[PDB]
Amino acid sequence: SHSTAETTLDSFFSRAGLVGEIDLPLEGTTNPNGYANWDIDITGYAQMRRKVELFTYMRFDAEFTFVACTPTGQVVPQLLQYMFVPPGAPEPDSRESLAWQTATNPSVFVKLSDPPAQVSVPFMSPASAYQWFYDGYPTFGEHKQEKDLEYGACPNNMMGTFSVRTVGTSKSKYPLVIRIYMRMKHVRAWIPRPMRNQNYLFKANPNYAGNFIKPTGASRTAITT
Amino acid sequence: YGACPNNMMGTFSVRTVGTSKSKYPLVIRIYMRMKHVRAWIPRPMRNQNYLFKANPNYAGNFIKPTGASRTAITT
Amino acid sequence: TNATSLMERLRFPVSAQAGKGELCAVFRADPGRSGPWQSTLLGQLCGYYTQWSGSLEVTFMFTGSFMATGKMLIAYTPPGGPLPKDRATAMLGTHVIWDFGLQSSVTLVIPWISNTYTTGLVSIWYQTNYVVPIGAPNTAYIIALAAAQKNFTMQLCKDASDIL
Amino acid sequence: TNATSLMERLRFPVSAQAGKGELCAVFRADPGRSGPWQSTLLGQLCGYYTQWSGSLEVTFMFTGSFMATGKMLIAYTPPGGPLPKDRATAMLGTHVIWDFGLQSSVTLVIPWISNTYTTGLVSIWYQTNYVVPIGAPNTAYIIALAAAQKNFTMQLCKDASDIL
Amino acid sequence: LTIGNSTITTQEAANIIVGYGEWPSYCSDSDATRPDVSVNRFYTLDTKLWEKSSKGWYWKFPDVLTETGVFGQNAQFHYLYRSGFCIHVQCNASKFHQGALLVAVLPEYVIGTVAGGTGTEDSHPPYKQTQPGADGFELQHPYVLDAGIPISQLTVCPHQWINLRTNNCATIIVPYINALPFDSALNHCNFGLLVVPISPLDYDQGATPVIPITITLAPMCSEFAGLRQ
Amino acid sequence: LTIGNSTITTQEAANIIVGYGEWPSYCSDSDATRPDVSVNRFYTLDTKLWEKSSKGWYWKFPDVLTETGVFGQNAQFHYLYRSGFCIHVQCNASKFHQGALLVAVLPEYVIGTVAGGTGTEDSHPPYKQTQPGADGFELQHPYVLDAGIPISQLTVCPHQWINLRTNNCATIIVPYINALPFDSALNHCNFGLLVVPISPLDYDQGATPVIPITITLAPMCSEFAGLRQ
Repeated sequence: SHSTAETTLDSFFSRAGLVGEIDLPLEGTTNPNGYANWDIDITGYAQMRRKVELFTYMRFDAEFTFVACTPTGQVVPQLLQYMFVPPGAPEPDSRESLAWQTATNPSVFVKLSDPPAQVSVPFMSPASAYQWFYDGYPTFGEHKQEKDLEYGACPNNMMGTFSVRTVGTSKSKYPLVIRIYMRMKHVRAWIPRPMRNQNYLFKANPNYAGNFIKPTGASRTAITT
Repeated sequence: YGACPNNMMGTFSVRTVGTSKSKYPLVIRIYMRMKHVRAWIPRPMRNQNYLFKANPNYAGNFIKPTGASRTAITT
Repeated sequence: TNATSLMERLRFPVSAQAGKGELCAVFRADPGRSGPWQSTLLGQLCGYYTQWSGSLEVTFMFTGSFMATGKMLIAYTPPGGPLPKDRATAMLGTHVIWDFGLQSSVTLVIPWISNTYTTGLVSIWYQTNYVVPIGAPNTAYIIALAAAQKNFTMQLCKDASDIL
Repeated sequence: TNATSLMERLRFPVSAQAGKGELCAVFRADPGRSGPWQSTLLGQLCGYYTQWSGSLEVTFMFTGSFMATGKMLIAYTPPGGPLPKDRATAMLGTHVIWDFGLQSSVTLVIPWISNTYTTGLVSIWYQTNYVVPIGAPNTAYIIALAAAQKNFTMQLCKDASDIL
Repeated sequence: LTIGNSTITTQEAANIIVGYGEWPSYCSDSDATRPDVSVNRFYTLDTKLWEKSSKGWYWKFPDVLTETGVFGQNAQFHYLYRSGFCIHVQCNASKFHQGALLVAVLPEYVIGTVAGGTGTEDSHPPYKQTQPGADGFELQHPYVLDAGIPISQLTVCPHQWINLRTNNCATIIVPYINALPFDSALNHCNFGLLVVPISPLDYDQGATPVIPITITLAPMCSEFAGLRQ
Repeated sequence: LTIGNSTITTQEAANIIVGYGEWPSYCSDSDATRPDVSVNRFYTLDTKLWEKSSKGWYWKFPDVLTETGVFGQNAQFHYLYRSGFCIHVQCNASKFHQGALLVAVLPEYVIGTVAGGTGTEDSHPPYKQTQPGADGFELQHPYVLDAGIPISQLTVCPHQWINLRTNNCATIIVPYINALPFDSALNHCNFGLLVVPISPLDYDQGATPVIPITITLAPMCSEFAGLRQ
């Protein structure tokens, strides 16, 4: 190109990348009740985690799409509805839980011929910026005489979860595969942090291995080029 | 000589979405046309058929574009 | 047509042995029809189109010897009419005098306009045989070149390639 | 490469035992190619891109002893040309005088521009061996730092991570 | 022209043609010493043997001048080079000579070697076939120029015709034309010189069978530039 | 000084001496091309071993620079050369170092070889004795400088004294001084550089026994001129 507008941050970061596949087979052990809940984890996938770990505090809007298909790539005439449960409302546990009755979520009637719907949620986190690791004591008291399990815990930081279920009284007779594509639109940098060099071992803690490695050792000697 | 590991424009990746193998045979067709055309460096338009696509090499037995005119006298 | 004589295709000779004869009749100005026309860039251009109408001029630049002299005559025949039978038959129609000392005076003059083979051709005839004195060669070469005028246009585009 | 020597990676020493020799040749300024470049933040930045063109400067700040004196010489080699054979070979090209009393006078001077290995490298050579008097240590450490100029840009973005 | 000790006479009443009528311009991007005392003297290339059986000559620029001449030895220092070329072709014939020479310049003229057999399998050109030095090589079949390029289509590029009748010499000014102002010097072939006669040389017995043809060049815009590497 | 990409720091609060305070002038008699892009870079001569037993070094100008350096290779083309010289001598010593170096420039310094025996019968100097290249040769007896010239009389010519106490470096500008403006380049010896210490280097055990001394030069007036022969 010649114009510098094509080479801006919007085109640099605008890319719908795979985040995960939702496994809802005809029969199985993981979700035999005909529905599943997927928590939105940005640290779960390595490359998007490596992208977001360059910064700490930021502000963006979230748009979600549910691409569902069979393992053979064909579509079936089954009625499906995508409903999001707010964090305040508890996650549904049974097929007949009252969490399915949230009135705040409008519904749209379409068919699989219509391409997947687009849903957008703004930044509704109680804090001003994202924080996955919480340094400090969640308890705001002087209690330090017991076993403080709260160190690193944050029962307030959940952003909610998605509830995709088979609409209807009859069980679905088709196996399905669901794919979800994510990208960030509005990016701003507030507090820079060094970009990670050593591989993480766990997602919920910053712990590392006892045997550190070197990024590269191709250069045998400084003399040779 | 003649190699260019930098000149690839990329490639397309069309695949069957899903864990299960597709049970149908498919045929894909692609249609191309150029919209914005500008001329910068003209070259003569080729008369002799090419033999290979990656080299400008030709055959050792050249031919004539047309020999319909038997004699210059006859029209 | 043989491969053993493809080198002299580019140029053609003129001979002094011919006297008051006829060298060659330039083929009908049809960029579409096969022959010398398709070898030209303009012919390759028009090979992708269907119709073409216009008036053509054929320019000749003289390349005889320094002391060579003579008069050469160019004449055009209107479409429909057949090839002139003799040099006199060519002379009795439209005629243009070409002198060897003046190179570019040639211009396109139309024979006649009517109010209504398929197309006519231009022919060259030997008015005077090529003459050189003692010590000069009796043969030479002549070059033919054609160009496009402003009135040359096409109206319809269509993708049609015969080769390959 | 062993884990038993990973602590001194951060800094490198200079020795007075070397006399009129050559310490090290700075590798080609390629943020994409593996090595010391990828360990840098700029190298990690350019690891997600494809092309990069620009002129680089390598700054050195002197950290010898207080009474230490001498002259150290920096020279750059144009791309295409091979590594200079000797200190004289480095001197016969573009050369920059570096004094130990002046720290930041270093500037980027281009050898020559032409009108048309793959890229050239900058090298350092020992003009004068490091000398200290009696009672002073004979070794020291030097720090190398690099930065980005205004003419450093990328045109195409593409998601390509090699690690992990 | 009178500049210093140089004193030559040429004809200024000829057809001086310039490619598209545009002098080269300077670049102003950031992607990254003109001696003309003993280098400005006119250089005369070795005379070619213009004869009846002569088929033509070709030369790669500036490939043949990388090391052979003084231009070669002062280009051996600077990594890049760019300058204008002064085409100097003259015709010296008597009242009994005949012929017609066609001279043109073709940017990016690709060379093609011989490849026989039913199966297309080509190797890479060797050193002598890529650059034969000052010896040159006579075209075996100029009708397609030993490269699959027929003569009928050479007119598509800016050209001129040589008729020895009125002129005694021809001078052509070709500017430094290139797609990228910053380019390699010893790698990319800017253009080449092709001299293909149309009318073969003709003369009666008794005259000189070979005509001395002279090619002279001069740097119109001497600019080595570049950096020492 | 900031000219292009060059950025160096020197001391301008020293004793800058110029020979007789007169720049060279141009000749206007009849008895009978300045690239500074890749030639203007500062050249650092190989460091000499300043040591207690060091006796001194001598160099013939421009004899040692006829072929050795880039000045040599671009003087191999022009038959004549003339330019100014930038003397660059610096002292790098600690609080425990002592010494005093005397540096002077002597126009037309004749070299004298060894000649023993009762009868005076001398031969001609050979190639290595006339020019030893960059290797040099240490003076055996500098008290008369291996040439019958005692040190007491070297002060008669324009000189300066080096006391390392206050200065850190010394820069001397010597103009192009010669009796004939038109003279041979590879034949006549314009002058030579002599470095004769007066106070030998002194230091207690534990410090560096050799001090790196740097000599740098730059063409103040680059003028090749001449003619190609």
